[PDB]
Amino acid sequence: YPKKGLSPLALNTMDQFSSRLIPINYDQLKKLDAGKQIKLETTQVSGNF
Amino acid sequence: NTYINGMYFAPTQTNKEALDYIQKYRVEATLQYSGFKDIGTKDKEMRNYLGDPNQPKTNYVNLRSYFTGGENIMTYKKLRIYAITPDDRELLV
Amino acid sequence: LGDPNQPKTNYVNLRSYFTGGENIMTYKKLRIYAITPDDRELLV
Repeated sequence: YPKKGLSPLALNTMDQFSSRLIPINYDQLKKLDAGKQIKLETTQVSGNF
Repeated sequence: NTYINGMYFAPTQTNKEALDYIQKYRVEATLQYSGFKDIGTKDKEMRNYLGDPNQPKTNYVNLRSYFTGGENIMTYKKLRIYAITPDDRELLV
Repeated sequence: LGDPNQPKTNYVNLRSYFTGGENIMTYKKLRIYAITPDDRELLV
């Protein structure tokens, strides 16, 4: 999801009703500025059948 | 006397990706009292080259924010690299 | 020309290129990149 020929999906929000973009304070910004990279993990997935 | 504050290091050329590859530099320089002490390692900083507001961002070595008490002078110094596994050397005088 | 009542035109910000110094009143060339090919506009 999506299919093979389309661009990926974008996530930037954290509410239930999407406002309030995700923040980062000053030390994490300066660590991100110095060439580091963050890692993304998954934990669980809920769905239907 | 002229003391050095920092090193606006490796200006943006037409062919450089290696400045996006390093994260740490390691300094050895001569302070004003008890010269040629070993200093520690830090992370690099990104600033505008020569302070121009219309100019790209290069590396920078903020030499004031290290384990010193005093200044630096125009004498013997070495500037080494932390590539991601090994060590390497880049600047000498 | 910096007029606040004048339409918006092109601009070539020559300070934000791969220089260290200045430019002078001598030989120069200034070229388009059209969408596929190359092309030339200005010469002194």
